[PDB]
Amino acid sequence: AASQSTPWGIKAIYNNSNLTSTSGGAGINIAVLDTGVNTNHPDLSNNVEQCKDFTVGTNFTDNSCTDRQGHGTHVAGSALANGGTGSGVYGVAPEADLWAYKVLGDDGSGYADDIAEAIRHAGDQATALNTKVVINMSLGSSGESSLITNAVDYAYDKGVLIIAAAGNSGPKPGSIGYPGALVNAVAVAALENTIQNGTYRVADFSSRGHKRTAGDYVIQKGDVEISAPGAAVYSTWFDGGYATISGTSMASPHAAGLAAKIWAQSPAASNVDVRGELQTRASVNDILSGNSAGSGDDIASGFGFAKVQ
Ligand SMILES: [Ca+2]
Ligand SMILES: [Ca+2]
Ligand SMILES: [Ca+2]
Ligand SMILES: [Ca+2]
Ligand code: NA
Repeated sequence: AASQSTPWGIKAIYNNSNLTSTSGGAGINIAVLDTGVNTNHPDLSNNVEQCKDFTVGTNFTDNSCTDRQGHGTHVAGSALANGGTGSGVYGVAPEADLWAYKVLGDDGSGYADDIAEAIRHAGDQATALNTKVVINMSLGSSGESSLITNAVDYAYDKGVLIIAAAGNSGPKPGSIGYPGALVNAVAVAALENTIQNGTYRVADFSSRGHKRTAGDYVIQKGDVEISAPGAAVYSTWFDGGYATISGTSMASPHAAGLAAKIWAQSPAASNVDVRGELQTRASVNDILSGNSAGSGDDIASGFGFAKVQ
């Protein structure tokens, strides 16, 4: 079984120190584009809906999404782990549907064309099934791939909400990477379990946005958008057990899970509506600590820390 039911970041985003379980996300699909997912993990299996591998062949191999690294399983767990039979770990939106899309191939990892194909496929599925999709991309690079960018824009136009890691190249200004830095991706900064200046603190490793476009509460290319728990995050692992790691990769699925929880309560809302709700929620929880964090919209934390309550 798990040694934690509700990890610190789950409790933090739920804003409840004694939380024993989570809820919500019904009907919303979280597409975790990553190293795959262990679809037999007891705390994930019941939420598995799609399992597709974009690293073998084109376009993809169906009914296949094996994680041999752990990242994708970890990320999926933060987003939507369901506690198993009651003794396992819980993620933010335990009633969401998991679409495990393997885009980081064994081993080493990820070609831009595989990632782009998966982003487009998620958009095509949103359209074909008339269903709501939140993409999570817990991945990043300093360089902008036009294949990935164009795929993001394509999916966003089709109504898909795209959440991504800000990157782990902080704390210096302008360290945000891609796809996080795209105007149609929600870049998520990583918080650590430290309260400073009254708020959770942005981790030093978390990539910062650019000074010239910050402070306006309007997202341009290069802006960090919201913050979520990303340091020392316990979650599911590819072996059917658990692991504790740190990264903006860990923050992203907290936000993707929250987005799904929000969306499930307004299922006819657009991606733009749900994104706006995340922005609003973040803005009332202004993050005030971490390098370059301060009052208002800043390059460390964007608008703030969107929560359940
Ligand atoms: Ca579904
Ligand atoms: Ca390929
Ligand atoms: Ca801005
Ligand atoms: Ca702030
Ligand atoms: Na962005």
